[PDB]
Amino acid sequence: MHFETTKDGFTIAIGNRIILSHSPDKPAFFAGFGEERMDMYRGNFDIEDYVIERTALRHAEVSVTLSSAPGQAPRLRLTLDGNAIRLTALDETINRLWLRVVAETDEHVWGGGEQMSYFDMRGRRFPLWTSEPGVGRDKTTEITFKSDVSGKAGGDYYNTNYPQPTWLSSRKYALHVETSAYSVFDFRNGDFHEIEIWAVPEKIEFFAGDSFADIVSALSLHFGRQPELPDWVYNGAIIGLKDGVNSFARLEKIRAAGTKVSGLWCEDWVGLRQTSFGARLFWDWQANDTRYPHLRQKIAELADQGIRFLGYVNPYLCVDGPLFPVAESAGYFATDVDGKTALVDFGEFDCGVVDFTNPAAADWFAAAIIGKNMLDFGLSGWMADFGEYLPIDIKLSNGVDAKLMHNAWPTLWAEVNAKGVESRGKTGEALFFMRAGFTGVQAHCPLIWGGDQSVDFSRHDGLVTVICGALSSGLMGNAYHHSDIGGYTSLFGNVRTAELIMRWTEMAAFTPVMRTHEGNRPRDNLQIDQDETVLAHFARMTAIYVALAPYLKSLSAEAAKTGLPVQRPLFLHYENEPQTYAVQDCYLYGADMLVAPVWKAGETQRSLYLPGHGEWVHLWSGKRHAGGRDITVETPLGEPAVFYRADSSHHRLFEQLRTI
Ligand SMILES: O=S(=O)(O)C[C@H]1CNC[C@@H](O)[C@@H]1O
Ligand SMILES: [K+]
Repeated sequence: MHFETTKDGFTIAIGNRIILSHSPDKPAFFAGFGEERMDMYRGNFDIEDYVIERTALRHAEVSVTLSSAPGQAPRLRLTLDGNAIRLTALDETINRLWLRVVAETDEHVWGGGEQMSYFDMRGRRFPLWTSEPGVGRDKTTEITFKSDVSGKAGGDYYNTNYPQPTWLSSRKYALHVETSAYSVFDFRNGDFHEIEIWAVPEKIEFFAGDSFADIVSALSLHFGRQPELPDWVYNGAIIGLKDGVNSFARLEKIRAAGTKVSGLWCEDWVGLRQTSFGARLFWDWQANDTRYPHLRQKIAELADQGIRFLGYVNPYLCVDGPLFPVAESAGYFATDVDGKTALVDFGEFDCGVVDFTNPAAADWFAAAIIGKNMLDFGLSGWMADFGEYLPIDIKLSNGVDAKLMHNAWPTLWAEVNAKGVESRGKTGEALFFMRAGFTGVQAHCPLIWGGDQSVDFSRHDGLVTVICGALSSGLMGNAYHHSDIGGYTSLFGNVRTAELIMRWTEMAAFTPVMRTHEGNRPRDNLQIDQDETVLAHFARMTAIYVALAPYLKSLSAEAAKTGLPVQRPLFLHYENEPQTYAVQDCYLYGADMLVAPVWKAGETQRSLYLPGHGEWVHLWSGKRHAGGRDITVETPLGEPAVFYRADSSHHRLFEQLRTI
């Protein structure tokens, strides 16, 4: 950065780009004090602040100290240090800070973690607090209304399992706030962005470069990159079943249709806790002999067939399981204000929270559960779930306020998984996937999944939200994203259709990982093995995925070398084309393919903007289309709107896909 004096105050810039501007009349910082309410109900948060003070820091003295007015005691010190602005609270009573960053009227801003509704965040406000993302997520839909009424569970456009206080600006810089406190990105004003933080962050860090790609590279180096995808993934789809021993018979039927399979993922490897409300799992992280009486043998048999086995784990322990008394005896649970084990309500059962701030507890979970019970048992991967349910009234062994540990949790959890994996020498071979995140998850977690979508084509909780989650999380340095094929949440009569499964499968073939899921109510929802048309369509798309493996491998190698995500926004490679900047329902699958998933029912065609000044080749027909215009193509089931660059080095490969 470059600091510079002006008539009335100062500016801070990154090269050509003014970032902060301060004068008494147009101050950069405001400081104050609030009393928040943050009530948790089954991982949903009802958050409302009561602001008692918000006071402009109008007087700057030059390292810069800031006070409310001349002759008042300084409240904030700002120190420029390389690409960082370091902040020190001089008034210990501040628990609210607002920072204005200079903005241009037509500027776009992206990132914010994994955003599910809006990719370009301009014009709206985005609180950053990990939680349940919501069912429906749109106060105008009946699903959302019903979820709010029954369980405070509808959420809204800004809720996410993985927030992050980082943005990329169309002005060619990125900004990162180093804090785990609650924060908000307010992009509602034309002339400035405003950051609200419920703390004085240690620093704000900046990244700039001459391309957006270069900035994403630099961000990915800052947060940490992922290993390349393991070879075994490229064998096909990961088939999600939760049907006990019957899972194997159903897998055989799936394989008999020609489906290419890399793995069998059985989240019920620990037992099902079937309830009147849903087919839940038994949260005790060891193989269940009642549900899978020969599981060790079955894993070995599948391995001989070239199919891996994957499970399920989360960082909580159910009160009625055998691991709970072990963890409690050792003092490894978060505690309540009286020093007893704090129990969290997950609906049909209560759990303890393994306290990862206690190094012994974190080591125990990595060694006993990830190491012995999972990896040594023969798992090649798993869903590494949750991370969002830390309540703010719980006590942690490190003595740090739960208001600050809440957002840190997903990263601590990712690190426990990564340490277990590394302890067995399996980094880059074991594949675990997380839905929750925060700053730093990038370094530990090798694969994101989009969490729970409704089983529908809705705008704010259906298929299309996955694309937004992939694009946003990709710019934040998570190179690999995928989703549950066919979505997850079935409530209030909302159930899958054949069409939904097929469209979702079409997208998933052009992402790093194809994975199915029977969902929360398996017997109420269509599954890939239960309709012959769906199953044949699925098998065909898995053959397309396998044929594409050499190209996906090259993208994984690129991700390791340069940090660029596999699924990229159009603007990353077409910077001079304004119409690419807000597009969030299409992506570049590497530089050489363009994917425009169908995300509504009953569509026989798809319209999209084709970028560039060359030619794109339609994957299924071989017909050529000129870049630089809107086009419409036929998209019958099995033929998603996918194109490849005419000049691609992988053209011989892409030509073959037409034939399969
Ligand atoms: O029903 S359970 O809560 O036990 C398991 C679910 C948890 N969230 C993610 C889903 O994919 C799981 O099926
Ligand atoms: K959701």
